[PDB]
Amino acid sequence: SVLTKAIVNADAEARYLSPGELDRIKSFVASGERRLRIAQTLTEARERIVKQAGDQLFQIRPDVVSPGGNAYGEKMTALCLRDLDYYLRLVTYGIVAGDVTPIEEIGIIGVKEMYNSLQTPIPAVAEGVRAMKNVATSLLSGDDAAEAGFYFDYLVGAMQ
Amino acid sequence: SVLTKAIVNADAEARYLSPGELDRIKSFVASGERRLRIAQTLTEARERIVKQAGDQLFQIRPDVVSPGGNAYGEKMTALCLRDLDYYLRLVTYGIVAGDVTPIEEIGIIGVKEMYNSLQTPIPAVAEGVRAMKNVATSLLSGDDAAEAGFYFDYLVGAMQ
Amino acid sequence: SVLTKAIVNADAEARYLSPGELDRIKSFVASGERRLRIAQTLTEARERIVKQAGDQLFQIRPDVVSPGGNAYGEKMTALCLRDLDYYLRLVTYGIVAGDVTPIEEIGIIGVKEMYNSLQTPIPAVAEGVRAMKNVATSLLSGDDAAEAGFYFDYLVGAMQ
Amino acid sequence: SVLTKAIVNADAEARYLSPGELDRIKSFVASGERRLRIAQTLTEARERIVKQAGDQLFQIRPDVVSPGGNAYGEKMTALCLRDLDYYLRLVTYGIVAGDVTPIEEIGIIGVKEMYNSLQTPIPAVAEGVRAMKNVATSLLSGDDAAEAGFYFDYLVGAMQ
Amino acid sequence: SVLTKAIVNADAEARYLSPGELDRIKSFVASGERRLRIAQTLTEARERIVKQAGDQLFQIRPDVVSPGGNAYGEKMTALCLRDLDYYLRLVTYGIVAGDVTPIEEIGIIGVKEMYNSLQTPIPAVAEGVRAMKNVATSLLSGDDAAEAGFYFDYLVGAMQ
Amino acid sequence: SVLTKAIVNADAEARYLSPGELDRIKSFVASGERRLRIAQTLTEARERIVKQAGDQLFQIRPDVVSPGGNAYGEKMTALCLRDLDYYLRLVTYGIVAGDVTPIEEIGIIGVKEMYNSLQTPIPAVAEGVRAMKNVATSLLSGDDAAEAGFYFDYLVGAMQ
Amino acid sequence: EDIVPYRRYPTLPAGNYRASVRVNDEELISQSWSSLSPTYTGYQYVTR
Amino acid sequence: SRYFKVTACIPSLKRVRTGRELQNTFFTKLVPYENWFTEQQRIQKAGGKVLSVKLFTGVQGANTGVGA
Amino acid sequence: MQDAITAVINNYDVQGKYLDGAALDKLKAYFTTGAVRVRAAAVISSNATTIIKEAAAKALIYSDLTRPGGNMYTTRRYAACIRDMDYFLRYATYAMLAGDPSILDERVLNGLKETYNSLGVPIAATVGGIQAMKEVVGGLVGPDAAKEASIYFDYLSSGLS
Amino acid sequence: MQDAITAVINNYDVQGKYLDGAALDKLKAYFTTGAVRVRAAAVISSNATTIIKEAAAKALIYSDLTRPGGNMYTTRRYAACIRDMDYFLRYATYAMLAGDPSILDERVLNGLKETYNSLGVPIAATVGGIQAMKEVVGGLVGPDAAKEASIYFDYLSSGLS
Amino acid sequence: MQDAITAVINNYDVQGKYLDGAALDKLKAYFTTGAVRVRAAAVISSNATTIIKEAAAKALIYSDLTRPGGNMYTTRRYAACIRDMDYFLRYATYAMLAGDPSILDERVLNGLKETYNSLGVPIAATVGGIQAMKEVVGGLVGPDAAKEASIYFDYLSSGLS
Amino acid sequence: MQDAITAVINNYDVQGKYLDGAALDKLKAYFTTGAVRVRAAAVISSNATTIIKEAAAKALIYSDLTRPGGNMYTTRRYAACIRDMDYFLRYATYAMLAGDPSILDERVLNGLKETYNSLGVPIAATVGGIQAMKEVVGGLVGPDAAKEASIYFDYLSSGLS
Ligand SMILES: CCC1=C(C)/C(=C/C2=NC(=C\c3[nH]c(/C=C4\NC(=O)[C@H](C)[C@H]4CC)c(C)c3CCC(=O)O)/C(CCC(=O)O)=C2C)NC1=O
Ligand SMILES: CCC1=C(C)/C(=C/C2=NC(=C\c3[nH]c(/C=C4\NC(=O)[C@H](C)[C@H]4CC)c(C)c3CCC(=O)O)/C(CCC(=O)O)=C2C)NC1=O
Ligand SMILES: CCC1=C(C)/C(=C/C2=NC(=C\c3[nH]c(/C=C4\NC(=O)[C@H](C)[C@H]4CC)c(C)c3CCC(=O)O)/C(CCC(=O)O)=C2C)NC1=O
Ligand SMILES: CCC1=C(C)/C(=C/C2=NC(=C\c3[nH]c(/C=C4\NC(=O)[C@H](C)[C@H]4CC)c(C)c3CCC(=O)O)/C(CCC(=O)O)=C2C)NC1=O
Ligand SMILES: CCC1=C(C)/C(=C/C2=NC(=C\c3[nH]c(/C=C4\NC(=O)[C@H](C)[C@H]4CC)c(C)c3CCC(=O)O)/C(CCC(=O)O)=C2C)NC1=O
Ligand SMILES: CCC1=C(C)/C(=C/C2=NC(=C\c3[nH]c(/C=C4\NC(=O)[C@H](C)[C@H]4CC)c(C)c3CCC(=O)O)/C(CCC(=O)O)=C2C)NC1=O
Ligand SMILES: CCC1=C(C)/C(=C/C2=NC(=C\c3[nH]c(/C=C4\NC(=O)[C@H](C)[C@H]4CC)c(C)c3CCC(=O)O)/C(CCC(=O)O)=C2C)NC1=O
Repeated sequence: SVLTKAIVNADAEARYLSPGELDRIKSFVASGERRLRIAQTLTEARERIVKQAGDQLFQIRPDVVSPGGNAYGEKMTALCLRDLDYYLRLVTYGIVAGDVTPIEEIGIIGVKEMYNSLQTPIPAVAEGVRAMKNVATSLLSGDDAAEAGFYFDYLVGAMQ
Repeated sequence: SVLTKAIVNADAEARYLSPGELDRIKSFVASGERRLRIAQTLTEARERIVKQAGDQLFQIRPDVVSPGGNAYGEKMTALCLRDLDYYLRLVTYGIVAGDVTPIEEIGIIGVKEMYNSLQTPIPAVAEGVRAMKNVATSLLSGDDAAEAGFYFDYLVGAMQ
Repeated sequence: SVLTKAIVNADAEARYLSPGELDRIKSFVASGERRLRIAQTLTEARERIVKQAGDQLFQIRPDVVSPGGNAYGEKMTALCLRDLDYYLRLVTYGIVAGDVTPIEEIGIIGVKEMYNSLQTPIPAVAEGVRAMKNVATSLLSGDDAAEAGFYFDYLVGAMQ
Repeated sequence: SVLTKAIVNADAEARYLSPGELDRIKSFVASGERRLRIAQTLTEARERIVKQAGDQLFQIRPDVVSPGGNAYGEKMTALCLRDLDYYLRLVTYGIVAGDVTPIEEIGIIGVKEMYNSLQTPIPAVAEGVRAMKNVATSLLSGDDAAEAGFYFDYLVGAMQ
Repeated sequence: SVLTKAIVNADAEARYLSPGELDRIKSFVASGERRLRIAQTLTEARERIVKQAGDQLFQIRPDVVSPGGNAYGEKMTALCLRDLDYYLRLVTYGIVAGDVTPIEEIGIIGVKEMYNSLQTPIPAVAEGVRAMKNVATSLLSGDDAAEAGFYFDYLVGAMQ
Repeated sequence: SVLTKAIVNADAEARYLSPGELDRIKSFVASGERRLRIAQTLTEARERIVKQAGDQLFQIRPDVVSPGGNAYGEKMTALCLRDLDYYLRLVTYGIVAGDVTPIEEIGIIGVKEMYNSLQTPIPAVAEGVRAMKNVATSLLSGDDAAEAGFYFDYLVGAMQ
Repeated sequence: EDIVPYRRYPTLPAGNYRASVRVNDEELISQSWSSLSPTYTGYQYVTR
Repeated sequence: SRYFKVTACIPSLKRVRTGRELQNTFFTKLVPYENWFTEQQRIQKAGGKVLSVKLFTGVQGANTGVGA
Repeated sequence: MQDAITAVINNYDVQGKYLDGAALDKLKAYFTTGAVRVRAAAVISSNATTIIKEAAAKALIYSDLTRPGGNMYTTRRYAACIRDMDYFLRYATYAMLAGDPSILDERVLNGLKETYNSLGVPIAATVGGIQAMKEVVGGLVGPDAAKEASIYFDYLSSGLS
Repeated sequence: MQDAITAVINNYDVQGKYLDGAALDKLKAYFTTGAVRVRAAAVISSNATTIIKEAAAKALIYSDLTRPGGNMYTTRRYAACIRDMDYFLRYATYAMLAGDPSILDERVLNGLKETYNSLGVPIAATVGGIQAMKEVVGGLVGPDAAKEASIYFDYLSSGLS
Repeated sequence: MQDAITAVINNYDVQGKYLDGAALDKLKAYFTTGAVRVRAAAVISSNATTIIKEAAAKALIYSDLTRPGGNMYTTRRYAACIRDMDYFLRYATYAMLAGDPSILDERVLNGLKETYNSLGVPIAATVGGIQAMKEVVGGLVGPDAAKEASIYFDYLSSGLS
Repeated sequence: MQDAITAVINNYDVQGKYLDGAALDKLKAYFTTGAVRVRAAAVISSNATTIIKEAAAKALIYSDLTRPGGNMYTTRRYAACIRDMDYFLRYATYAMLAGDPSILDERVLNGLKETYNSLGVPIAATVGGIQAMKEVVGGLVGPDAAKEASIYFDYLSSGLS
C-alpha cells in the first residue's frame, strides 16, 4: 500500500513516521470511499469488460485465433480471456491499495518470462488490457472512470 | 577462437597454458586447411542456401508474410532474407574460428533486445535458422556436414 | 581431467558447453586411448625408471647423499626413491586424464611446506624428476615420449 | 619506531593516544641514551663482528663454502659477509627505533623471494645472524646485551 | 590490560609478540607493586574522595542541584555521588591493568546513550571526574599522582 | 595586449581603427573576465605546479641534475625552479592581457643570449615548461585548459 | 553473500562509466606505502 | 570476541535471478557480535527466515572481556 | 566434482596405486561413448526451450499448481519454477557428459530438500517435472543415448524424495 | 579473551567490588612469575619450526598416517596438519603469557572436536602431536618455565578428547 | 584482447565481409605454426624461475642498481622487480600463444611508462631485463620457436622506450 | 608516515650508512624534548572540545559564514566544519608527537585545497580557524611546549594558502 511502502522507510531508518509520512497517510485514506466505488463498479461489470476487451483485441490482432495462433480453439481462447479476467482483478486491487506492490508480486514479476515461454506476443496482450479499459471505462460516470483508468494504464505500462 | 577462449582462462588464473590447452590448440590448428575448405563450400552457395531457406521457413510458418505479419511485403521480406544471409555469414566465421566468440559478439548478445523492439517474431526466426542447416548440410560430405551442423545448432540454441 | 576443467568453467558462466569446449573433449577421447597406453607402458618399467633415475640423481647431486644431506644413509635414500616412485605414479595419472588436475591436489599443493619441514632440498627433487623424464622417455616412441614429457616438465615446474 | 607504531594504531581507530601508548613512549624515550650507546658500541666494532660471525658460520657449514655451495669462492664469500654487514646495520637501526618497522621494510619483506632467486640457503643466513649475536653480545653489558639480543633474534625469526 | 592489548594485536596479525610488545610487558610488570599501591591508597580513601569531588562539583554547578537540574534533591544527589563512586572504582581497575579495556566496556561505551536517556548533563559528569582527580591526586606522591592522573583525564576525555 | 597590438597597427597606418577590428577587442573584453579568472586559478596553485613540474622534468632529463649538468646541486636546482616560477608568472600575464606582448619583452627576447652565457641547456627549459602545462592543465576545465595551453606552447615555441 | 567481487564499469549513475574506467584499469597504484627508504631517482641506468 | 552463529533462509522475492543462488539463500555463518544486529535486520527486511542463532564464541555472561 | 575418469584416479591415489588392468577397461568404455555423449549434448542444448515447453505441459500447468493458492501461481513463481527446471536439465546434461553423478550432489541436491520444505515448494510435483523432462529427452536423443541420459534424471528425483 | 589480571577484574566488577586483599594477592602471584613467561615465549617463538619438526618426527610421520589411506597423506594434508600444529604452539604461547586458558577456548577449541569428526581428522593422533610439542618445549624453556608452559598444552589436549 | 583467429574475425566483421580467400590464408598461417607455440610455452612456463634468475644475473644485479641509492635496493624493491619480470615473461608467453600483441598493450604497457617515471623506476635498465630474458628464452625453446617468442619480448621493450 | 627518528633512519638507509655522530645528535635533539611532547598531547586531547569552541567563537561564528548564503549555514555544514576542525587539532597533535610534519601531508593536505575549491569551502576562513586553535593551544600547554605545538598548526595553514 502507501503504508507498506512508507513504514518500511521508517523501520529501515529506525524511527517513527515523519509529519510528511503521516500527512500522506491522511490524504490517502481520505480518498478511500471513492477508490472503493471505482473497484465496485468495475467488479460489477467484469464479464462485460473482459469480453468486449476480447473482441476489441482480436480485431486489432486476430491471427492469435487462427491455425498457427497461440489462442486458436475454444479452450485455447477460454484461457486468453481468463488471463484478461486475472489482470482486471489485479487492477481493482491496485486501485484500492493506491500502489502496485500487490499487482506486481502477483502478475508482473516473472511474467514477461512467463509470456515469453509460452510464446504469446506481449504486445499482443497489452492491447487486450488496453481494450478492457475501454469497455470498463464506459460503465462508470466521468469521475470514477478516470480513477479506474489509472490502474488499467498501469497494467498496460508494466507489461511492456 | 579456441585461442581467445584458450588464453582468457590462462590470464584469468595468472598462468601459462596447460598441457591440455596446448594440445587442443594443436589439434585445432591441424584441422585448419579442412575447416577452411568447409567454409568455402558455404560461401559458394551463399545465396542459394539462403533462398532455399526462405521457402522452407514460410511453409513451416507463413503468417509472417501475411497482412499482420512482421515480414509482410517485398521489402519487409528483403530484410528477412537478409537477416538469414547475415547468420549464414556468421556461421562461416565460427567454423573457421573453431568457436563462437565472433558469432556471439556480432549476432547473439543483444539479439533478444533488438528483435523484441522490432517485434520480429524471434521464435519463428530460430526455425528459419534451422532450415539453413538442412540446405547447407546437403552440400557437404557427412563429416563436414556434422562439423558445420554444430555451429548451426549453436545459433538455434542462443537465439531462442 | 580435460572434462572436469571444461565443465567447471562452464558452470561458471551459467552457460552451456559451446562448440569449442566440446572439440577439446573429442580430441581427448581419441587421445585417451593413446594416453592410457602410455601410462600402462610407464607402469610396466616403474622399478627400472626409479632406480636409474636415482643413480642419475646422486651423480649430479652427491651432496644430498653426504654427511649433512637430507637423503644421507640407506633408509634416507630408500624414502627418497619411494618419493620418486610416488611422482612417476602421479605422472601416469596426469597423462591418462589428459589434464594434470588430480596430481596437483595429490602432490604439489602443500609440497613446499611439507619438504621445508622435512628440510628436503626442493630443487634436487626437481632434478630427480628430470632424471625420470630421461629414463621414461627412452622407452617411448618419439610422439609418445613428447606427450609424456609435458607432464614431467610440469612437476619440475611446480617445484619452483 | 615506537612512535610510528603507536600513532598508526591511533589514527586507524580515529583517536588520540591511550594512556598505555603514552606510557610506552615515555619509557622508550627514557632509554634513548642507553639505546644510542648500544648502537655506538656495535657500530664501533662492525668489522670485527661480521668476521667472527663469518668464522662461526663456515665452521658450522663448511659446505656453503664448498663446490655446490651458494657462498663458494672468494667473491661469493665477500658478498656473503657484505650481507652480514647489511643486517648488523639494520639491527642498530631497530635498536634505536625500538621496533622493526625500518628493519622490516628494508630487509625481511621480500627476502624469501630475493634469496630463493639467488638460491641462497635461508636458514644458513639465520645462522650467520646468530653468530653475530654471539660476537656483538660479548661487547655489551648484561643489560644492554639482552636489549640488543631481541633484535638479533627477530631477524633470525623473520628468516623462517 | 597491557597484555590483552599486545596479544590481540599479535593474534590479529597471526604472529608472535614483537620486541616492542615484549618490552612494554616487562616495563609494565616492573611497575606492578607501585600500581597496586596507587590503587590501595585510593581505595582506602574512597568515601573522602567522592565527597570532595561532590562539593567541588556543586559549587561550580549549583544549577544541576537546582529546580530544573538532573541532580536536584537528596536522592537525585545520592545517585549522583554513587556514579562518582562507580567511576573512581573503574579508575583503580584501569591503573592496575595499565590500559582502559576494562574501564571502557564497563562505563564509557554506551554512556552517551545512557545519560542522554536519563537527560544527565554529560559535561558536568566530566567535571565531577576532574574534581575527583584533584582530591585523589592530593593523597599520592608526585610520581604516583601523575600515573593516576592519566586515567582520570581519559574518563574526562571519553565523556566528550 | 590585444589592445596594444591592434592600436600599434592602426597608428602605423595613421588612420582610426576599423569596425570589425572593433571586433577582436570586443571578444577580448568578454574573454578577459574568463582570462582574468584563469590567471587567478593558476596563481593559487603556483607552488604545486612548479614543484611537480620540477619532478616531471628531472625524471625526463636526469642529466641536468648530474655531475656535468647546469642544474647539478641543491642551489643550482633551487634557481632552476625559480626560473620555472618566473615563466608560470609570465604565462598568467599573457593569458590575462589576451595578447602575449609583455611576456616577450620580459622573458624571451634575449633569452638565448642569457642562457648561452650561463650555459643552460635551452631545450630542457622548454621541457620544464611542457611539464608545467601538464600540471596546470589538470587544474582547469577543458575549455580553460586549452586557452591556457596556447600560452604554454608559445613559450615552448620561443625557446627554439 | 557469496560472489567474489569483480571490476565493474557500470553504466548507470551518469559519469560513472568513465570514472570507473579511469579508476580501475586505467590508472594504477602509485606511491609506496612504506615510508622507510626513499628511492633516490638519479639512477635510471644499469650499464656494465 | 563474541561471535554469534546464525542460520537463515532468505528468499528472493523481487527478481527471479537466473544463475546459481543456492548458497546465497540457505546458509550458516558466524557473524561477529558487532555486526549481528544489522545482519539480522537485513535478513528480516528481505523477508528472510532466521532459523537459528547461538553464542558460539563468547561467554553468555559479560562486562570485562566482552567488548574488545 | 569428479567424472568417470577422475573417480578412478582418486580411488587409486588414496591407495597410492599406479593404474592397473581392470581399471583400464573402465577407461576404455568412457572413450567409446564419447562421441554419442557429445552429439547428444548438442541437441539438447538448442532444443532446450522446446523441451521444457513439453515437460511443464504434461506434468505441471493446467492445474491447481498454477491457480491461486498454488506454488507456481504468480508470474514470479512460475518464472522461478521453470528457471529451476532449466537447472535440472542443464546439470543432468553435465552429469551425463561426465558419466558421474557427483556434480548433482555437490551443486544441486545439497540442502535442496529442506530449502523446498522451508519455502513450501511441492517436492512430489517437482519430481514429476523431472521425470517428464526425462521422457522428452529419451525420445529426442535416441537408442544410442536414452538409458545413459535417463539415469541422471532418476538420480535427481530420488535425491529429493 | 581474558588474562590472569582481567580474570580478577571481571570477577570483582560483577560484584561491584574494589580490589581487596585476596584479589591483590592473586595479581601478585601473576606479576611475580611474569619475567619468566616472557623469556619462555622468546625460546618457543624462535624454535617454533624445530619444535614442530621434532614433535612430528616423534608422534606423526614414519607411519600409516603419512601413507596412502592416512589423513596426512598428500602434500596438501601434510601442510594442513603442520599448519595446525603451528596454531597450537602459537596459541599455547599466548595462553601461557596471559596466564589464562580462556583464549584456547574462544579461538581454538570451540567447535574443533566436531570439525575434526566431520573431516575425519584423527583426534588421538592430534593429541600425541600436542603432547610431543610439550615434551620438546619443556626441554628448551628450562626449570623456570617448564610447568607453566606445559599446562596449556595439557589444556589443549583434554579439550579435544 | 584478440588473438590471430579472433583478429581475423573482427577485422572482417567491421567490413561485414565473409571470410574470403585472403582471410582463410591468414588463419592457415596461424594454425600451421600452432603446435610449436604450445611446446614453446611449456618450456618457458617450466623454466620461468631459472629464466628470471639468469636474466637478472646478466642484466640487473652485481651493480649500482642493487646497492644503496639504487632502485632495486631493499628486499622489498628487489622482490617487486623480479615480480615484474615474471609478469613480462608470463604475458609475452600469452602474446606468443595468441600470435597477437594486443594483450601486451591492454594489460601491460598502458600507463606503465608514466607509472615508472612516477616511482623513479629506471626504464633502460628494465628493457635490458626484458632483452636478457629473451636471450635465455631463445636458447631454451630452439629453432622451431625462437623467432616467434622473441618478437613479443621486442614488443614489450619498444613499448617502454 | 615518518617521525623524527624514522626520518633519520630512511635518510641514512638510502645511503646504506650506519648511524654516525651527526645522526646520533639529531636523534638526541628529539629524545630530549620527548616528555614535553607527551604532556602537551594530554592537555590538547583532554581540552579538544573547548579548543574548538573557543576557536570557532573567535574566528568563525557570529558572522556571515553562519548566516544564509554562508558555507557553515545549516546544521549539516556547521557539523561538517567543526568535524574538520577536530581533524586538524587531532592530526597536528600527531605531527607534534612525531616531531615530523609528513603525516600532515600524507593524510590531511593532499588534494584538500582543490576539494575545498570544488565544494566552495572558504580557504581563508579555514586558516583563521586553524590559527585560532593554535592561539588557544599555546595558552593551555605552557612555555615548555608552546613553540613546538604551534609549528604544525602553521604547517597546516600554509599548506592550504
Ligand atoms: C549483425 C547483427 C545485426 C542484425 C541481425 C541487424 C538487423 C536489423 N534488421 C533491421 C530491419 C528489419 N529486419 C527485418 C527482418 C525480418 N522480418 C520478419 O518478419 C522476419 C522475422 C525477419 C527476417 C527473417 C525486417 C522486416 C526489417 C524492417 C523493419 C522496419 O523497417 O521497421 C534493421 C534496421 C534497418 C537497418 O538500418 O539496417 C537492423 C539494424 N542489425 C545488426 O547489426
Ligand atoms: C544451481 C542449483 C540451484 C537450484 C536447483 C535452486 C533452487 C531454488 N528454488 C528456489 C525457489 C522456488 N522454486 C520454485 C519451484 C517450483 N515451484 C513449483 O510449484 C514447482 C513444483 C517447482 C518447479 C517445477 C518456486 C515456485 C520458488 C519460489 C518460492 C518463493 O516464492 O519464495 C530458491 C530460492 C531463491 C530463489 O527464489 O531463487 C532456490 C535457491 N537454487 C540453486 O542455486
Ligand atoms: C495472476 C497472474 C497469472 C497470469 C496472468 C497467469 C497466466 C497463464 N496463462 C496461461 C496460458 C495461456 N494464456 C494465453 C493468453 C493469450 N494468448 C494470446 O495470444 C494473447 C496474447 C493472450 C490473451 C490476451 C494463451 C493462449 C494460453 C494457452 C497457452 C498454452 O496452453 O500453451 C497459463 C497456463 C495455463 C494454466 O495452467 O493456467 C498461465 C498460468 N498465471 C498467473 O498466475
Ligand atoms: C604423493 C604425495 C606425497 C609425497 C611426495 C610425500 C613425501 C614424503 N617424503 C618424506 C620423507 C623424505 N623424503 C626424502 C626425499 C629426498 N631426499 C633428498 O635429499 C632428495 C632431494 C629427495 C629424493 C629425490 C628424504 C630423504 C626423506 C626423509 C626425511 C626425514 O625423515 O627427515 C615423508 C615423511 C616420511 C613418511 O612418513 O612417509 C613424506 C610424507 N608424501 C606424500 O603424500
Ligand atoms: C639490506 C637488504 C638487502 C640484502 C640482505 C641484500 C642481499 C643480496 N645478496 C646478494 C648476493 C649473495 N648473497 C650471498 C650470501 C650468502 N651466501 C651463503 O651461502 C650464505 C647463506 C649467505 C651469507 C651469510 C651470496 C653467496 C651471494 C652471491 C650469489 C650470486 O651471485 O649468485 C645480492 C645480489 C648481489 C648484488 O647485486 O648486491 C643482493 C642484492 N640486498 C639487499 O638490498
Ligand atoms: C599486470 C601488469 C603489471 C605490471 C608490469 C606492473 C608493474 C608495477 N611495478 C611497480 C613498482 C616497481 N617496479 C619495480 C621494478 C624494477 N626495479 C628496478 O630497479 C628494475 C629496473 C625493475 C625490475 C626489472 C620496483 C623496484 C618497484 C617499486 C617502486 C616503489 O618502491 O614504490 C608497481 C607499483 C605497485 C607495486 O609496487 O606493486 C606496478 C603497478 N603492475 C601491473 O599490474
Ligand atoms: C536554520 C538552521 C540553524 C539553526 C537552528 C542555527 C542555530 C545557532 N544557534 C546558535 C547559538 C545559540 N542558540 C541558543 C539557543 C538556546 N539556548 C537555550 O538554552 C535554549 C535551549 C535555546 C533557545 C530555544 C543560545 C543560548 C546560543 C548562544 C550560545 C553561545 O553563544 O555559546 C548559533 C551560533 C551563533 C551564530 O553564529 O549565529 C547558531 C549558528 N544555525 C542554523 O544555521
